[PDB]
Amino acid sequence: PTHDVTTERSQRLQLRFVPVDREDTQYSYKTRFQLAVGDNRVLDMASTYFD
Amino acid sequence: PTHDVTTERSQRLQLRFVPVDREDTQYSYKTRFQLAVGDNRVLDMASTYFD
Amino acid sequence: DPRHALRDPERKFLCDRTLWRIPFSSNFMSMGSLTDLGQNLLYANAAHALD
Amino acid sequence: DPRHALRDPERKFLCDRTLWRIPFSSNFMSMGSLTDLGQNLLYANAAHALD
Amino acid sequence: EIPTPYVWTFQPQMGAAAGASQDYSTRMNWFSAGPDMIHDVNNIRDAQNRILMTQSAIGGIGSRQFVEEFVPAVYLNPYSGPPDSYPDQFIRHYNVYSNSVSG
Amino acid sequence: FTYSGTIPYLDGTFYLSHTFRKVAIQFDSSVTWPGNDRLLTPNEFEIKISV
Amino acid sequence: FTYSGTIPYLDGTFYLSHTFRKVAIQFDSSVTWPGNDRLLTPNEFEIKISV
Repeated sequence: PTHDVTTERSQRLQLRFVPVDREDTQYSYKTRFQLAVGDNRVLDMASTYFD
Repeated sequence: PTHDVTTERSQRLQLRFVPVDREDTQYSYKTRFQLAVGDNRVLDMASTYFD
Repeated sequence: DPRHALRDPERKFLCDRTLWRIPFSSNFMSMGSLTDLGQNLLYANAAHALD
Repeated sequence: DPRHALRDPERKFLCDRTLWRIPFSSNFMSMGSLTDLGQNLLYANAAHALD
Repeated sequence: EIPTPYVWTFQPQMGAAAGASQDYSTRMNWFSAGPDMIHDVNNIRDAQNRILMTQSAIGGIGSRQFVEEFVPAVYLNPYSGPPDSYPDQFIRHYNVYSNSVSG
Repeated sequence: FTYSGTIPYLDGTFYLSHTFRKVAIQFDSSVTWPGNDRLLTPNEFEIKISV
Repeated sequence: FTYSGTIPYLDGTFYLSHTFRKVAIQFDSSVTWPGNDRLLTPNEFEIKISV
């Protein structure tokens, strides 16, 4: 197909998010991210992971 | 204006070209460049110069 | 002078009573108080974080 | 062991009997022998140079 | 007034032709002539567009059927019309379903 | 406040703009701005280079 | 031709794909591909990083 499949405008394939807050406990580590899904986009969790 | 002015896709603002051929004569220096103007673009010579 | 000893160039500059600018426009130009990007849906629709 | 001396990690990999691929698709996926980009006017209309 | 017709280059593949552009390989130079000459040159050229005018009225298409169609079309005065009705199709990197865009 | 000279913060007598190296802007801690490979150094605004 | 071992060029017994660092593709010596800020490093395809 040559239309209605891929976008022509610029757009990253895989984004990278940094912890907006992180707490290093004596026996646990917690971090919170602000996973933002830009408009006209769709994210499939399965493709996400923690580096 | 919010349309029909700037492009959304990636694109450099100012390119840099390297001599495809250069001859250093005893009293003159000649260099040839292949100034390429990508499609959907317009170059205004006035904005060009030799570094 | 013939007595000149090997030296080394050093460049720098000064710009007082001025403020560095970084307009929030797609082309950095001023096309109105309310820039184009400042009116783009990507920003008015959802909130983001700056760093 | 307690007699262990300070070291340093070193990573690498091997991939034999294989060929690096870079499909000419907008999303790098295979949606048919005749890719989408391979059928885009920007290429069939005018000729370009590759480097 | 009297412009110069466009040329359509047949695309070996697809058969959907390509973008048309004002010919220049047969441009009859003459700015180095006289008044009556500069007058007659635009006359014979007008007759040309006149012929190509009648010759025009009368998957992808092959080459043999390409010469009969997609004939050189004269676009009279320049952009004249509004920003809505322009050549468009005369652009090489241009599609119908959407606006001219390339990767 | 043991100072009585000009107050750059009020009268606007700045004079330390020549002490900046580079500036990096990013939204959602991932999307660099302006990005889109606009500058020669798309990942930041280099005000001045030493080497 | 003083060799009689396997010929990777024919039998396809390649084994040096792990010796590549990066690849840069560009059209008309200006428009980088795929561009559009697709990859984390939109200006090239880094196969492997040392640091």
